[PDB]
Amino acid sequence: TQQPIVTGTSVISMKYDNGVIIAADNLGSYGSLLRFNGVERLIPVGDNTVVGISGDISDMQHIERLLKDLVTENAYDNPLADAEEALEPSYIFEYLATVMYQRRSKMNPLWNAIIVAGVQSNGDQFLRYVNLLGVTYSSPTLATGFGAHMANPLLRKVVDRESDIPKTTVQVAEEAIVNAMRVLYYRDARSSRNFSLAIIDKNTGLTFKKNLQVENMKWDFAKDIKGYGTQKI
Amino acid sequence: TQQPIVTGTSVISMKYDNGVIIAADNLGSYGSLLRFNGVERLIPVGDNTVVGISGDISDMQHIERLLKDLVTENAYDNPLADAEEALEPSYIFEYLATVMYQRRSKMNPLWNAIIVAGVQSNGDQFLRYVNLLGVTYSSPTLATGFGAHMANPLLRKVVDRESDIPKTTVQVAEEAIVNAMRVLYYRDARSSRNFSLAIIDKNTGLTFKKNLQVENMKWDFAKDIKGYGTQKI
Amino acid sequence: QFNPYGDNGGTILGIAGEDFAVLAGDTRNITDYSINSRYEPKVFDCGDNIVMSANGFAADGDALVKRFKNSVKWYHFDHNDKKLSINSAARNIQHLLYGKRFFPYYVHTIIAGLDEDGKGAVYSFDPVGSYEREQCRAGGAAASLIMPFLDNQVNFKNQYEPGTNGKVKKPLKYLSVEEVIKLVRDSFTSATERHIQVGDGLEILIVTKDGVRKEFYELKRD
Amino acid sequence: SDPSSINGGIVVAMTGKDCVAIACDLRLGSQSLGVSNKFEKIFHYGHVFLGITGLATDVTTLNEMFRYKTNLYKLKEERAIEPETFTQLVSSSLYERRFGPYFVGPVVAGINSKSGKPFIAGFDLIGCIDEAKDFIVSGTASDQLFGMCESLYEPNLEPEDLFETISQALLNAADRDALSGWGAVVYIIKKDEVVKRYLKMRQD
Amino acid sequence: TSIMAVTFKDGVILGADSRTTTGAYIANRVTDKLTRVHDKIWCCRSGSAADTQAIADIVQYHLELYTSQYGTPSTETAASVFKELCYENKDNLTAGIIVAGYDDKNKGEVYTIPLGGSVHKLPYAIAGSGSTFIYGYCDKNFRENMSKEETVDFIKHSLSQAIKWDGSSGGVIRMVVLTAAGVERLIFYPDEYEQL
Amino acid sequence: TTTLAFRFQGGIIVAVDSRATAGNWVASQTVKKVIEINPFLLGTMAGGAADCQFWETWLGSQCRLHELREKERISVAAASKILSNLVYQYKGAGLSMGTMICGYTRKEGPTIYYVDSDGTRLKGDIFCVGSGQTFAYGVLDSNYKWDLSVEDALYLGKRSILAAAHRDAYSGGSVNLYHVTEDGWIYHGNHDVGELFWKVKEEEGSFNNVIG
Amino acid sequence: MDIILGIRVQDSVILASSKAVTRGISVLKDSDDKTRQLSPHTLMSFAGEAGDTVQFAEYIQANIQLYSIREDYELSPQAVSSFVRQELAKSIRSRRPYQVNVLIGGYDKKKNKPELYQIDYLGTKVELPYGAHGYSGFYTFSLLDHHYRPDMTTEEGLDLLKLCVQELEKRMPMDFKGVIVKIVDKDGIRQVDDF
Amino acid sequence: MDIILGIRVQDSVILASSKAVTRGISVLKDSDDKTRQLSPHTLMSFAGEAGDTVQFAEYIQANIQLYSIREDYELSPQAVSSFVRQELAKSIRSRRPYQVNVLIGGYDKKKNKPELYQIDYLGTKVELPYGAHGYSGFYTFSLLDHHYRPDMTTEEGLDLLKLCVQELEKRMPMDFKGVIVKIVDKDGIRQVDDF
Amino acid sequence: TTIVGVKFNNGVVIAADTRSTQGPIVADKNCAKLHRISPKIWCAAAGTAADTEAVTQLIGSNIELHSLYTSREPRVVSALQMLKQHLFKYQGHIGAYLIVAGVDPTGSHLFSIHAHGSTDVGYYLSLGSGSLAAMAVLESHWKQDLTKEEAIKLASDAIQAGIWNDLGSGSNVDVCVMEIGKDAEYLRNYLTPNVREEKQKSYKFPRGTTAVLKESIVNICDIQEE
Ligand SMILES: *C[C@@](C)(O)[C@](*)(O)[C@H](Cc1ccccc1)NC(=O)[C@H](Cc1ccc(OC)cc1)NC(=O)[C@H](C)NC(=O)CN1CCOCC1
Ligand SMILES: *C[C@@](C)(O)[C@](*)(O)[C@H](Cc1ccccc1)NC(=O)[C@H](Cc1ccc(OC)cc1)NC(=O)[C@H](C)NC(=O)CN1CCOCC1
Ligand SMILES: *C[C@@](C)(O)[C@](*)(O)[C@H](Cc1ccccc1)NC(=O)[C@H](Cc1ccc(OC)cc1)NC(=O)[C@H](C)NC(=O)CN1CCOCC1
Ligand SMILES: [Mg+2]
Ligand SMILES: [Mg+2]
Ligand SMILES: [Mg+2]
Ligand SMILES: [Mg+2]
Repeated sequence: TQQPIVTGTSVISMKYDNGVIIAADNLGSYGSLLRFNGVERLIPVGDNTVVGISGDISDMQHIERLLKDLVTENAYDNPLADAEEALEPSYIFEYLATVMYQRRSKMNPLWNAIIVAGVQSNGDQFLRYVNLLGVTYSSPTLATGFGAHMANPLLRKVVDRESDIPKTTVQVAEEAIVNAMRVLYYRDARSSRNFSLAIIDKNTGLTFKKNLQVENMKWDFAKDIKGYGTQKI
Repeated sequence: TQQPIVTGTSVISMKYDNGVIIAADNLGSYGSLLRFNGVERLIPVGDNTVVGISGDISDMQHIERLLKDLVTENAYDNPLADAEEALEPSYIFEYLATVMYQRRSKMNPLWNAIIVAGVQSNGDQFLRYVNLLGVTYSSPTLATGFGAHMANPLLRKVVDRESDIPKTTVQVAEEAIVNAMRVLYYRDARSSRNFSLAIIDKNTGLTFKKNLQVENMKWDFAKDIKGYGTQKI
Repeated sequence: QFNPYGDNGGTILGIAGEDFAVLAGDTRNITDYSINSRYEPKVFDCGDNIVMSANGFAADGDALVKRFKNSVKWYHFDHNDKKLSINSAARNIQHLLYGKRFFPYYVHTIIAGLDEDGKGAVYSFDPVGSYEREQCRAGGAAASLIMPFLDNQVNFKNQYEPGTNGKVKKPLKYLSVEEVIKLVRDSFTSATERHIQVGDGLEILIVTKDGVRKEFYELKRD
Repeated sequence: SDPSSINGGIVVAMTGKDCVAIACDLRLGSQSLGVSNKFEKIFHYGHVFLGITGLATDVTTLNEMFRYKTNLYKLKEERAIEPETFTQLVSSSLYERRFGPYFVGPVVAGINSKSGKPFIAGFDLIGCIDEAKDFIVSGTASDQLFGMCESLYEPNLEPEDLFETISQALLNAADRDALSGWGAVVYIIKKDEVVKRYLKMRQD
Repeated sequence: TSIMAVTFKDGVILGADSRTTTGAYIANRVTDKLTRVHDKIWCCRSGSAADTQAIADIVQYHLELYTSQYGTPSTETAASVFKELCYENKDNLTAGIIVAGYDDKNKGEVYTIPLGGSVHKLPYAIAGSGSTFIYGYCDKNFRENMSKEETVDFIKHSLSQAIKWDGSSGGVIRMVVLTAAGVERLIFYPDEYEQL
Repeated sequence: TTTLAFRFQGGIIVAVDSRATAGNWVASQTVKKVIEINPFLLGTMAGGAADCQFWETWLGSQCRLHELREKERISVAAASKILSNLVYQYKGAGLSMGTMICGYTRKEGPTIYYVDSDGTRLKGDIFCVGSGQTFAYGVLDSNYKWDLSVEDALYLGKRSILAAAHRDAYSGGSVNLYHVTEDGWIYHGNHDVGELFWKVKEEEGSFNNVIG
Repeated sequence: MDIILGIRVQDSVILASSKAVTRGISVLKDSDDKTRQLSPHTLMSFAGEAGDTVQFAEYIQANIQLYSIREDYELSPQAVSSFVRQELAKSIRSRRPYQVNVLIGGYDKKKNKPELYQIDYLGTKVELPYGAHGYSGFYTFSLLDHHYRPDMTTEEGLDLLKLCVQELEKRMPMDFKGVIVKIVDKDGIRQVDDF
Repeated sequence: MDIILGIRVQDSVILASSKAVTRGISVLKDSDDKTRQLSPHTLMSFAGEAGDTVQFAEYIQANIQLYSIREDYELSPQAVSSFVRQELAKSIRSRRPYQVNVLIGGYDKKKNKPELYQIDYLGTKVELPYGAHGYSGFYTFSLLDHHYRPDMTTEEGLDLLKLCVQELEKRMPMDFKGVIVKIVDKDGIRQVDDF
Repeated sequence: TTIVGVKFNNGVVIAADTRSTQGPIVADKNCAKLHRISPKIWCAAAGTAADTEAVTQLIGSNIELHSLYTSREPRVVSALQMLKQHLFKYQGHIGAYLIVAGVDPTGSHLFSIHAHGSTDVGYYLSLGSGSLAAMAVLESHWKQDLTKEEAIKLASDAIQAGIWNDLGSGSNVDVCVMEIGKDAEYLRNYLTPNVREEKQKSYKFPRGTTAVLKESIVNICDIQEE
């Protein structure tokens, strides 16, 4: 048992017709202090998987090293490590889910919520969540922290059920993700403007975008709001 | 019942042959934050008394106003208010001690430690302490807070008993007070360099010195101290 | 302080007929007031014509199912591919649950299949491994809403023969698979109306001598 | 310790076609000990019926209080209080004890004598009104009653059908609750007759 | 919250961020924390939103009644009325208030009233959770008798940094300028102040 | 739960109820609270459902191993002591068990041992165990004599559980009845309280507290 | 004050109340009458917290005796029991409640019926053929469910009570030192002296 | 397990041990012998926590009976009591202590003297002319301080015990259901069957 | 609960869901959370249900008396001032969270108020357990210079986000529109997206199924003549 110290907020994600998108801001908070401003919380594994991590950053860095070592170990005595016996999103997820649940069962959790996004060998989209309790679930949209409360409602207006996924393009999905990140910057006190975004497509592969910013923000109506009630000037 | 918020540290004082000296630094701390740097904690009452106050500053400001109103009220219908029926140190003290004990008895203390220094009509030195519990005592030297632990041992080397008071000059006493204030700046984490000092003499009256600084500090030996043990460079 | 348990909601329901059994569960998964998923299956084909659900804290539920599936696999290896009977599964699941008696799996478990005479069987467990065979069981969040309805409509409790004053009970009948699926669908619609953690979808697994079949129905998404 | 489950008990009410029904169990206990088999939880003030579950001392006290208030109402107004008005009076009276509440789950049932409209309402312990068209439930087996009512109920039932439906809702809910049962009473209420029936139920 | 009031040659300026928090949720991102208690006496609010409103409404009432009977109250008088409420109800309130005003006689004045209900007259003051991060910056960059444009810049840069580092501060920067000329309300959006 | 076992002229009577609880929720009305360890040995269950089922089923295995090794049926004394020594190892861990081990051997005669999860082990002629024990004791002790007929003793055991089923909120469902003799145990049926209460009321002229 | 019982038969109410008064490790008294006559045909037994019990009983007694003098008339047992209930219900929301449980046994001369009311410290009232407060009810209610018939005589009622007292003497951990038995019928209240 | 007494007279040790076994609200048994023969001239009575008492007593019994067989010789009461003390002193610093208090009554055949040892669950041992564990000692120690003489006969010792049991039956709140009395002397251990 | 307020060109609109809960159980599927304070001042309620009903009824009563006393139509700022002072006095123990809106001679107004007595002004607001789901929609789709039709759409969309994504909220959408120069229109069950599907079976029992011990006629009437 511990308490999280340096933390990352929401990770948001969704499926679209040919792949998956995942995003997370670049902040490491220290309570209310916005301590570290260049933290990457999307971690690619091969060219078919991105693991998005929220919660304790020291435990995130531990998981980062577990994944890096998993790639090293899968290459051992494996001439098909860059082909049919490459690591899949489902293999990476089950490994992390196993670890998370073992750690909660010894009362020493990894204080994180994790989304594993990717594309399988057969072209299937993979999107699954696991957290510090070892609870796992899958859905067309997934989000951690504040993202669950604010991003999911927006992302579900685009993909409300399994049948909506082939109808959704990468342009529509990315726009919904980028909009959701702005809403989180408006409303989450432990969020930042700067973020990273990754698309794993079955045709174009892994695209990883760094140093995105929330843009086109409405603040202008603020000048008309005065006092809390009766104050006119 | 409350807890003190903005606080003042030690007040130190002693008797000498013809009068009394009292001093206190000019800081209002806010926990570990050294928030306010020009706070006067020596408050003169007439030309024969100085009340030195440590502890909660909001309660100090309340006491300041009680004393100011006491002077106003003593002048009412009193043609001898600037002479035989002027307020004495003993009158001011008993008033404060009465209030402090009443307030502790209602479980709503004034969160302070107070030293009333002065000279009576007959030339007698007055020096007495009272705190949030209504505990009162007198001694040739008196100090609050850290001052009790570090100032008193130094001041008692000069005036160790009643018989040492006529042997002690204002020059010797002021030097001891000024030295004690330096020691407190060295060693008390909630102290400041800037302080005020007041002398109430039976011949020369009230002298009130503002904007004193701790000076002639030994820091030079610091350059020779390296590591915590075995580290040579 | 770290709390190793959570509550993922949902509800499950097992009913046994003469030559079949059903195990139904909603497909909603929740924590607090959020929906995690509208379709996360909770009822599983475990092999040897046995279906299983472990409803409550989903991590414990998934661990338990995973271990029982593995138990079935090793039963085959160690006893010459012999079929694990439903009574034998039940006893095995008791030992899995009671193994964690002092750090329990936070779930209510139901298994369904056919007994060794081909008759429908529902077995039902508490979190630490006490069990009973029944015609009838609901587990999970809306169990308190659903069980009394099942007592009334499956075992005909408090129903008497009209005009017998009140001295001849309604006699017990097995129900057809069509009649059971009606009670299941109504049970879940009723629970969805009144329980916030129940909704989204209903997945029913039906077990006969010919194997395991699935049916799915939409439930209200609010 | 928890005052809403020391004594046990349940009340349910349902609307049908030009009729209402209200039913309760008869148990009064001290936790595991059943004490009385005759503790009715349904009262009437003229043609307005009130069921009360929860702490039995407050059930009794509130009955006496509403008898008092409706007696005075009738003397001053020169007519019997109607269910919509009595519902507001229950709410007012519960909310005036907001920070030292009566530990009760009241249920109002009756037919407006002018408009003929069937009426039921439920409340929380501090007076929030739940005015429902179908049914109202209250007590230690409220979860169980909600489940029975939500599946068994259909609109516009005739008095003698509604009787079967409400009785089966009560009986089967009570049997899954340790602190409810030990007998039951069902009032069937039409505009100008009220039949009261004691049910045979399991005595454990 | 991040709030400050700064005296300068022609008067005093008050500044504030616009974020209201409910835990980690931002209940209001365009809050107005600068509130008028008299024509040229304003205050910055930090701590409990309910407590500081209740206090500010009472002070506004006291000063309107002062005005009817005795004419225009001084800034010191306004601060005294805030203090009385904060000090006497210290057990039940969480209010950190900065009071700022302009007289023709006294020019611009700033009084800060922290948690315990003490009063402190200062050339400038900072308060709220975000103020911790700018004590160093503000001490190094404040001078007396700055121009209006200098003071606007000092506050803009100061609250910029408070907002950058404090998660409980954000949104727009609002300012109120108090001089003989009158009352000027300013606003500064993130796209201006972030890139400083 | 209410369970009872008593010794009389014609052997041992064992009677239990069939209710399971989860607080005030009635988990079941049809639970088996007697284990038939062997044809001459019975175990009764009260307390934690899982604790009772698991450890008394385990007890049966240990009794079976005794007769394989020693070519002889285990004594009631020895069987009860396996269970009591077991629960004593777990003492303080939070096991909840109240059990009666009832049986016949040649060397002992008809014998009843009370065993509970705090490690108490007692030989005796009469025991009632569980949340409803006092209700059962009231009826049982009032009408008990050494020399009841087998028919009257069966009825008293049945009547005593019914008494508890009625008054105790945490007992009910049905009455499972056993008779243990020289020749082993004999089942005397499951008796649903739904019908048994009203039958007994009418025939006996008792339960005048009830609206009937 | 541990055991108080009441049983109502054809034409009388019988109250049985234990004699022990115990503080900590010592039985201070073995002849305590846990009862007050409220009116000539109404008797109240009581049990609960030390001090509270007698103070409450005597307070009620004073009030009923006052009513009697003012109206030259005896309140019905139903009326006395409602008054007592209201006092306990008022008490439960006070700064310090009376922690007192009572049985009220009365003969109503107007209806020519015996009546027994069981009231707990919360103001929970019930009329019963038989009643008990505290742990005694865990043994006695089931006993009487079996052996009680509504048309019993006073002497049959006393034997039925002997059966109750025997069971409590067998199974209860505390030595309650026997009971004082009193009968309320049409001729008033009398104490059975040998039990 | 509440009351255990011991008194040592001229030529014997008498142990008296209550018969009740009580869990919560019910007396489960009224004929319980709270004693084990450790050797032919040594008897141990015991009281304390449910389960712990019998387990401890039987464990000690097993060990003394083992010593007897190995050496074909009976340990002196002093030796048995020291062994028991060490076991309790070892126990008190364990993960879960035995919560058991004991009296050991023995006749030492080598010295031709009776001996009575009182040992509590901490391993606190004392040899005494008379002893008691639990609340009984609050009444009995003062009784025996008055009435005990060192040169009493066995029958005088039994009357002195009747006086103790009478006082406990008068003043203690719990019904302990009488006592089983056993005498340890030069001819071994025997039970007085009528008390 | 999900409640929202949206300002538009000539007025303000408020909306609410219709679910009330008791623990995880739905107590009422069609409550009215839109409370009338005065004819043109309405508020949406979240929090402790009885407290919201009592607080709006009390302030509505006192607003009516104030309106009669002054011969003026009531202002939203008066409703707000009375609500804030009442709620502040009870230190959060009266758990009412309200979106207060209306039109009066001064114009159109939109406020929120919390249980502890803090108030806010806005062009768009949301409260209750579904306020985050609703605020996500409002932050994505709100613009200045909204028409009446656009504002009703936005408000009901924001409630729907609450209905679908928040377990605390469900059933139906209620709206009230307060436009300058016009009567306030209260749109009870404006949307009804959660009608229960047809049941598979009727559970109507055969008459006589339930065993009865006794019957009797209950006397409800007064004491009779002759
Ligand atoms: C740094 C910040 C943003 O917190 C600053 O101090 C704000 C000042 C402000 C906000 C709005 C209008 C005017 C001035 N304060 C807040 O945003 C406060 C933070 C706060 C909450 C509670 C306490 O309690 C001692 C102190 C500070 N936010 C609120 O007051 C919000 C509206 N209300 C709540 O969070 C509900 N509280 C929670 C704690 O218990 C009391 C009720
Ligand atoms: C009177 C009664 C009903 O309690 C009687 O003793 C039952 C005997 C019995 C015997 C065999 C099978 C089923 C029932 N016992 C129960 O119904 C128990 C009561 C009980 C609950 C909890 C504890 O906790 C120490 C002791 C006794 N009921 C259960 O065991 C229920 C079905 N299950 C649980 O309460 C689950 N919890 C999980 C956590 O660990 C404790 C058991
Ligand atoms: C989404 C939701 C359900 O929370 C929304 O806020 C509802 C608003 C509402 C407004 C007017 C009429 C009806 C409903 N609120 C409720 O349904 C509340 C939720 C609630 C429960 C408990 C607490 O406890 C602090 C706060 C809010 N439900 C109730 O108030 C119900 C009817 N009553 C109770 O749960 C019993 N109360 C709870 C509060 O303490 C007194 C007893
Ligand atoms: Mg639902
Ligand atoms: Mg029941
Ligand atoms: Mg029962
Ligand atoms: Mg910020």
